[PDB]
Amino acid sequence: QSMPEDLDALLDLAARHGLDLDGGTLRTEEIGLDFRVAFARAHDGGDWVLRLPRRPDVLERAAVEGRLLAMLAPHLDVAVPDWRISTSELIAYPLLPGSPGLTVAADGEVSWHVDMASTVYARSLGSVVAQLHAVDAEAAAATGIEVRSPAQVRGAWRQDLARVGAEFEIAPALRERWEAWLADDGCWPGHSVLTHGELYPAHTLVEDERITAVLDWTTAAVGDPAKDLMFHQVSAPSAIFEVALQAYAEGGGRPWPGLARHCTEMFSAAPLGYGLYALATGEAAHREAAAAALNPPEER
Ligand SMILES: CC[C@H]1OC(=O)[C@H](C)[C@@H](O[C@H]2C[C@@](C)(OC)[C@@H](O)[C@H](C)O2)[C@H](C)[C@@H](O[C@@H]2O[C@H](C)C[C@H](N(C)C)[C@H]2O)[C@](C)(O)C[C@@H](C)CN(C)[C@H](C)[C@@H](O)[C@]1(C)O
Ligand SMILES: CC[C@H]1OC(=O)[C@H](C)[C@@H](O[C@H]2C[C@@](C)(OC)[C@@H](O)[C@H](C)O2)[C@H](C)[C@@H](O[C@@H]2O[C@H](C)C[C@H](N(C)C)[C@H]2O)[C@](C)(O)C[C@@H](C)CN(C)[C@H](C)[C@@H](O)[C@]1(C)O
Ligand SMILES: [Cl-]
Ligand SMILES: [Cl-]
Ligand SMILES: [Cl-]
Ligand SMILES: [Cl-]
Repeated sequence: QSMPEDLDALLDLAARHGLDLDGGTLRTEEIGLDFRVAFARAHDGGDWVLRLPRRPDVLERAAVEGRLLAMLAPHLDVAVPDWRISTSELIAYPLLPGSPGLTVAADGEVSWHVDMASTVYARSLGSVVAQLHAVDAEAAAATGIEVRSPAQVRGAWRQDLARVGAEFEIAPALRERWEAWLADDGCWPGHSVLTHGELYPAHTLVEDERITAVLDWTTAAVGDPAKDLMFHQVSAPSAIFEVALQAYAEGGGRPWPGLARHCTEMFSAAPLGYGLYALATGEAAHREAAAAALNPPEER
């Protein structure tokens, strides 16, 4: 990244919260829509991450995330951020060790740092997800995250299809696929767990193809266990997903026979998530992108 021109203001901000940084090491990532992010070494040599809230309206999501991280860290063997400073103007935590399993460059180039056909990653993922899914769901709920029963998990997808269908044209081929998914009792979970919600390699750190930390916990919710296995299911060979499922069950996870089927159908319903986002933002650019995903053009 880059050396910021407001170095002195950033050092003052950390200093007034008790964090003394070596300004020679300070770099910033400016691309986030909700936070400005800085990395620096402290005077005692430790590496730090700084998150600067851009607007007061991001503080609610940060407060929930902070409560989740505090209660979750004792229950996972892998690392999560340890917020030693959490205020309106600064969130700061030690840099977690390891390298991201997937990085995206400034021009949009995606680079993978672990292969989805790896048995090592498959077993590491299944182990971490079983530990996460074992976390006490009532203590999870007290943090403020959303909570959905198995009944509410299925009903939310049914409602979501209806709401998106009322505001967007949906190609019949996609609508019929998703209706058949929602009608297949074999796909759907019979129990709810604490989930991450976006567990793909960009939100992990890896060492020797094993997960050593999991990041970006804003999507966490009690609900469908498959959400945390679906990205592996759609990207890994089927025998490698089965290695992940075996490690998941070995850790106390309780998969069901149609779980892999469910994962692929669910991933295909991503255009409904785009539609929901557009309706939430109201921004014309998001509505246009969701509309193109919900009603793709014909082949030529
Ligand atoms: C290459 C030269 C630079 O040195 C560095 O950059 C290294 C990271 C490291 O310096 C190198 C190089 C060397 C040869 O010392 C110069 C070596 O003996 C020390 C141990 O690490 C220094 C000692 C860091 O401090 C050490 O950061 C480590 C990550 C952890 C370590 N400790 C806590 C375990 C800690 O002491 C420190 C945090 O910068 C100390 C800080 C108080 C003073 N710095 C601002 C000075 C001025 C540095 O700019 C430097 C000396 O000019
Ligand atoms: C698993 C790998 C893929 O990762 C995914 O599919 C995510 C789960 C997906 O997200 C999925 C799942 C879901 C539920 O988003 C959470 C759905 O709404 C969207 C449409 O697709 C991402 C996060 C979407 O980015 C999200 O777009 C949403 C509309 C809003 C959301 N944020 C702003 C709130 C934003 O992060 C996005 C539109 O794909 C980002 C886009 C710019 C870049 N993609 C094209 C990359 C290359 C992806 O294909 C991927 C990295 O290869
Ligand atoms: Cl951000
Ligand atoms: Cl939230
Ligand atoms: Cl191993
Ligand atoms: Cl869910």
